[PDB]
Amino acid sequence: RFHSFSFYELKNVTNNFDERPISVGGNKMGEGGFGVVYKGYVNNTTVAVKKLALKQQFDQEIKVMAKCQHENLVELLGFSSDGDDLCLVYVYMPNGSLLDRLSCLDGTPPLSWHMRCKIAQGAANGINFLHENHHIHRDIKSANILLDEAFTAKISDFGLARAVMTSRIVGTTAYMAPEALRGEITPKSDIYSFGVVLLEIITGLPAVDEHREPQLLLDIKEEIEDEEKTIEDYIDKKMNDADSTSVEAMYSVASQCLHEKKNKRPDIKKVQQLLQEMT
Ligand SMILES: CN1C(=O)C[C@H]2CN([C@H]3CC[C@H](Nc4ncnc5[nH]cc(C6CCOCC6)c45)CC3)CC[C@H]21
Repeated sequence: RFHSFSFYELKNVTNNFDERPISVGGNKMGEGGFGVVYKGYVNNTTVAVKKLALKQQFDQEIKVMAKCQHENLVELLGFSSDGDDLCLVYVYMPNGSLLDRLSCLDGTPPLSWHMRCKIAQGAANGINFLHENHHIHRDIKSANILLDEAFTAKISDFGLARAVMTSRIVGTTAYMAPEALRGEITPKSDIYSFGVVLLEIITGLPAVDEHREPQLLLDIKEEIEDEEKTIEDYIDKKMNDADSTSVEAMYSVASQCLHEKKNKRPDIKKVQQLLQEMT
């Protein structure tokens, strides 16, 4: 079960939803398309409060969280629905997202290859649990992979999760599978998106960068296949412990995940198997 918070409780613990960033002495941690994330303090314990700015995504997040409890899934502590505002309270992840850590945001040291392998395994275990419980994430990306006090990967944002076609195409363009951009809902789309995440882990480069050539990361797969370059040329230079064999092993998994034809992609159980064999 989850704790039922009144809107006034979350108003006070976030210092009246202090929209200034943490760095300037505020409570704002960041923002997405569905809401602003604030740092909160409840009984000497730190929390993450997402104020939604939509009701179906609130209900879906609570529904999926109540059904799915796992080491590699972020934990929901509570919620608020009494006001005209909808809030979701989560366990605070001291090491933020995988995207922020790969970009060494706010002076954090680069993640070692060893830590990156454990994160990839953890994230695959998280997706596996969701698929075993007949749930499709629909928005797998490095920004949706959180890191706890031990750098354990925790898949987040189950607002777009589904228990097939759609008229409302949702997700992050740079990570989305071709059929997902076409309106299809399949667990194979989650596999493709995980393949993009694996490329981000190897390269330390975001999936999309408008001031970069090529703009999209999944295009490096084409340069490697056409023998124009190798994965060795793209290995994150911010690592000192990356070995050619295990990097090529993770790239092989990423390449299999990134097959344009959804039926040629491996299932999450096979992805999990190949990532364990890698280490
Ligand atoms: C502008 N920026 C900054 O000032 C710094 C930097 C951080 N930003 C993100 C903001 C949201 C955050 N999320 C969480 N951080 C800690 N503990 C958590 N527990 C549960 C969550 C989520 C919240 C959303 O719903 C799903 C569960 C969470 C991840 C980092 C990225 C951009 C950068």
